[PDB]
Amino acid sequence: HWGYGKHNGPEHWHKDFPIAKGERQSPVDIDTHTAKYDPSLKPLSVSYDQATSLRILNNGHAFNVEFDDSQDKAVLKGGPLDGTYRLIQFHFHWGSLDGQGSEHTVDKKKYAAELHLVHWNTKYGDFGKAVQQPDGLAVLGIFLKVGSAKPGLQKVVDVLDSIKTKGKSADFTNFDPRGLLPESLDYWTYPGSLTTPPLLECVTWIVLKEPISVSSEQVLKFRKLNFNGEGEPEELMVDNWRPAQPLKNRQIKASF
Ligand SMILES: N[C@@H](Cc1ccccc1)C(=O)NCCOCCOCCNC(=O)c1ccc(S(N)(=O)=O)cc1
Ligand SMILES: [Hg+2]
Ligand SMILES: [Zn+2]
Repeated sequence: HWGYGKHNGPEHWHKDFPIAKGERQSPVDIDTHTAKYDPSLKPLSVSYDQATSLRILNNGHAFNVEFDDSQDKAVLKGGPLDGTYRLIQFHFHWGSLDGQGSEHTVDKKKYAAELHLVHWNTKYGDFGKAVQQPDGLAVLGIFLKVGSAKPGLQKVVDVLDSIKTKGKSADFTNFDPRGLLPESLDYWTYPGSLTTPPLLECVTWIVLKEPISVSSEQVLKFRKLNFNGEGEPEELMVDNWRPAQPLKNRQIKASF
């Protein structure tokens, strides 16, 4: 099926997922000179104090940290959003090299990784129904650059040994996501999609201006993961990102 290889790679998604060439994909290049300062845009409201992490899973394209979204425990509001969005999972996109990995680019500049915190609009009742709405999901995008280690990310890094192959999961409780946030909540927002099939166009993207720094040895551990399941040929989990798509008249608004 779909992957990042030269045969099932992004250039091919359109064949099974026609929406691949739609009007509101995901990711895009953020042209900061053409982005519109919108003063009407409110400050983002992140309440992750009550977050309930459960587990970490290698799903064959990335590793996901799942959160209990049975109640308004970890939410997102404000910004360009109306209503409350619940956090369900976070995952990353990284590269083979430090000079690539992020999905979204800023003035053509690519970061070494990209953190996506996924939220769904509670008014729709479940994740499943939210993916059928144009205002269904809200993803908080965070760039990672190589520098100094991120204390808050180490617990994740250390468990990676346990879920090296596809389909493996490990208990992952009491993980506090507040540790992955930059200092500033300045952002860019635009109407987009999911960056992996089924590439559904129900995402409001919120890309933070300020990048978090992680160390070289932190990113290195991401790179030791496998796309494959146990007892199969080893294919290192690298370059699990989608190239920038055409903006097509959409406008990118800045909160700053
Ligand atoms: N019920 C079917 C259709 C149907 C109906 C009747 C009979 C057969 C089929 C249906 O519509 N299923 C829709 C499923 O929608 C779920 C979307 O996929 C789930 C996993 N993908 C994600 O959750 C996901 C989340 C975030 C990102 S990202 N990268 O942009 O941050 C990328 C992906
Ligand atoms: Hg949708
Ligand atoms: Zn993602």
